[PDB]
Amino acid sequence: AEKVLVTGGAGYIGSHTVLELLEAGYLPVVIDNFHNAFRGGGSLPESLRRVQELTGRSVEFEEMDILDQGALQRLFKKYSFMAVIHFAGLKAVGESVQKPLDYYRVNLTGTIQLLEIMKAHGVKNLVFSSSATVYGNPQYLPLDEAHPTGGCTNPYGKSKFFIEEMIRDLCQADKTWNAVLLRYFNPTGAHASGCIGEDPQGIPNNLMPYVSQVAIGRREALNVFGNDYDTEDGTGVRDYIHVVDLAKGHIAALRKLKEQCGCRIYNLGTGTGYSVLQMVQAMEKASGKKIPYKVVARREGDVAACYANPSLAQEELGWTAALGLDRMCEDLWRWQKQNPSGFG
Amino acid sequence: EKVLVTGGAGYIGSHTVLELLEAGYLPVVIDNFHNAFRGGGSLPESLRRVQELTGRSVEFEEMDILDQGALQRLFKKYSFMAVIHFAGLKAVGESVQKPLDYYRVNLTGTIQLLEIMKAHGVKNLVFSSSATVYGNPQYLPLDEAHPTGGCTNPYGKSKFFIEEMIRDLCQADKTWNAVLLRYFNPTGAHASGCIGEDPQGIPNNLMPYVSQVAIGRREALNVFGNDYDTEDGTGVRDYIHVVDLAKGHIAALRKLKEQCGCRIYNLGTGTGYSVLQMVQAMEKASGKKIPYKVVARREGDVAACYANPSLAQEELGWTAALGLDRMCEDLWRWQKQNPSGFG
Ligand SMILES: NC(=O)c1ccc[n+]([C@@H]2O[C@H](COP(=O)([O-])OP(=O)(O)OC[C@H]3O[C@@H](n4cnc5c(N)ncnc54)[C@H](O)[C@@H]3O)[C@@H](O)[C@H]2O)c1
Ligand SMILES: NC(=O)c1ccc[n+]([C@@H]2O[C@H](COP(=O)([O-])OP(=O)(O)OC[C@H]3O[C@@H](n4cnc5c(N)ncnc54)[C@H](O)[C@@H]3O)[C@@H](O)[C@H]2O)c1
Ligand SMILES: O=C(CCNC(=O)Nc1cc(C2CCC2)on1)Nc1ccncc1
Ligand SMILES: O=C(CCNC(=O)Nc1cc(C2CCC2)on1)Nc1ccncc1
Repeated sequence: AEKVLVTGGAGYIGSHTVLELLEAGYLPVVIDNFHNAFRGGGSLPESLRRVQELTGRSVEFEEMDILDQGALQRLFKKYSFMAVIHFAGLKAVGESVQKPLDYYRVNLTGTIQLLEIMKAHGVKNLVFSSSATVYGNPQYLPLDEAHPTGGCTNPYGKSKFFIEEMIRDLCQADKTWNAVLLRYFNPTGAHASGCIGEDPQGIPNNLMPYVSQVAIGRREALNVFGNDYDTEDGTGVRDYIHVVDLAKGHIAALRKLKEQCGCRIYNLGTGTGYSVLQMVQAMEKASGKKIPYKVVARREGDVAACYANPSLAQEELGWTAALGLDRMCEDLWRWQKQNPSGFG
Repeated sequence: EKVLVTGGAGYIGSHTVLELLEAGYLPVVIDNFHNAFRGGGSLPESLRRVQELTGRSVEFEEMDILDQGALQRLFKKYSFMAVIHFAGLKAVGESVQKPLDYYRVNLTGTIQLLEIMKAHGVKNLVFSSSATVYGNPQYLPLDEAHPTGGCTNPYGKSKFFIEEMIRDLCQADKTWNAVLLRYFNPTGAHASGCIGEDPQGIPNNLMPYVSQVAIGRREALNVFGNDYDTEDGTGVRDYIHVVDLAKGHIAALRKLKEQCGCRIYNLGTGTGYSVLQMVQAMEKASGKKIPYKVVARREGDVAACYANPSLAQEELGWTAALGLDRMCEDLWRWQKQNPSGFG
């Protein structure tokens, strides 16, 4: 066994991770159902067509849904996987509140079925792409891996917590499993080529893609949800990690599995949070554009500040984020300007 | 319209099917026989006997809640008003050994049920939960304000995760009505003696193990600890007569018609019983001596855990009538009439 399955590998973090896997000398097999990825003019998703050009290496790809048991069984019989990196899922928080059953079905049932097939095929090596929203509202900052988990405020976050708990119980029951749960906040930026990046369908949910679309002329003005928080400038402080650093952390996790590590949990991040206005300022600097905004009411449930402590990963995974705020913004801008409408 | 009872061939479900018929509802049961006994015809033996006890028909389909196609066809074939959901895996000790089976049956089965309910406009649910979702007690008796989610095994986690999914569904869609019923250990049996709990592989409470004793199929009960902070030093736990429990599921079903949204109620007698109290009550009911041996505690067991059922009295109009002596008398009658259960 010598392939790495990457579920959801056509998406934002997955496509960057497939690139890093290829550059690191692994042999990926990617599956995706195109729920949130654009089709290319050939078989590959456009993101992965471009990854093949960027790396000079071929991407093995199957269009399939991880909810389809028969397809998943056939996949694991056809390929000999040594590990799985699991990105396939739904991840829009506001959508999760409106459509909880879809989130529980894709995220929970999808992951359970993946685990069941992995077990059946003796593939017991997993990197799970988790979320630091599993810590709930912060009780101390920065959040480290000892901080309590649970008490999530939306179905997305609850789904990620529930999956973590299931994996932890699986590993307790069977000490031959190795699983690395990676917790992080907001992936930002893009591969330095500007050829791939986050390609939101419709009006972006999140700050940075919205700000980039204001800068390019695609959107009127940003809404800033509250400026009366207990933060330096009154706007909320959040944690942003360059997607390339994040992708490299998934490769470091894959290496940790080879140590027969059992169940391990690591935060990934830079260790420093930024306010909404700090991100807007840095995007004006990178883009050379004004980014108008208006301050509106706080959203119910939003906390003043949340950011992660990446010290454990810096020791045990050998991983450090190299790319700071200006690089995140410069790389997002380059993707945006080179691809004003995204992939399509 | 009919009432679907998932897992209705099993212990609590069969008693609830009987109470549905006694209350004037039309039951349809699904079960995969994972943990129930087949009759000599098309019905589970439990349900064949329920038909005799009531004089009424039970409709039954053998199927797995994990089979989406079977569930879709079920909801097209019958017109349901509501669902009472018992189908699941429930042995706490088994869940530690085989967690993925518990998550798959309990989580994926429930999610698929909720999605098919939604797809057919059936938005009224009674979920049979577990008071283990409270975790180790921080105060007693446990009421519905007590913290939840501190669960100590995969079974309890799965029940808590289901509750959270249902709460989020009800938040997203105010037209859903769902009653989540939390309780501890069902015991006893229908007073006919004709139905009860079949022999279990991995019991959650001491009363059958005990019932295997008084009849002579075990030597002595092991008592796990006699040094707890309890009246008599043995652990105090919460036991509800299965007939009272079943009737609480009917009260929950009626509450849905009030367009109650999401509601959560504990069911129980309101008083816990120690191990020695259970042994003494069983000796009284059976007329047999029940030897025991005190052994070390099991790691992680707490001194006492029992629920406050006051809110159910106020909002469901429900109380448990049957105390410990009646639980033991009714268990003993089932055991005497059916020493190996339905088999
Ligand atoms: N983006 C974030 O802010 C963030 C933060 C923390 C964790 N995560 C996690 O990262 C993962 C990837 O996030 P992303 O930002 O790249 O999102 P994304 O939507 O770009 O990528 C997810 C990919 O999964 C695919 N997919 C969805 N459902 C699938 C299914 N049933 N079968 C097969 N493929 C399916 C999508 O088509 C998409 O290409 C998810 O697990 C998410 O929870 C993301
Ligand atoms: N017995 C307890 O200690 C206890 C305590 C609290 C809550 N509960 C809950 O009560 C319910 C019923 O408990 P019970 O004591 O009557 O147990 P039981 O095992 O007698 O009944 C459950 C029934 O579900 C069926 N079933 C299991 N998996 C199924 C599947 N995939 N598809 C269809 N049917 C399936 C079984 O065959 C069985 O007849 C469960 O939801 C459980 O979590 C039980
Ligand atoms: O602007 C938007 C979406 C992007 N806006 C965003 O993420 N802002 C934020 C984020 C936060 C965090 C909570 C405290 C810190 O605080 N402010 N959408 C929109 C704009 C204009 N018209 C309609 C829709
Ligand atoms: O007796 C048995 C099993 C039944 N015994 C039981 O549940 N007792 C208990 C339960 C509790 C609770 C924890 C504190 C309250 O406290 N004691 N098993 C056995 C006997 C002999 N040989 C092998 C196995």
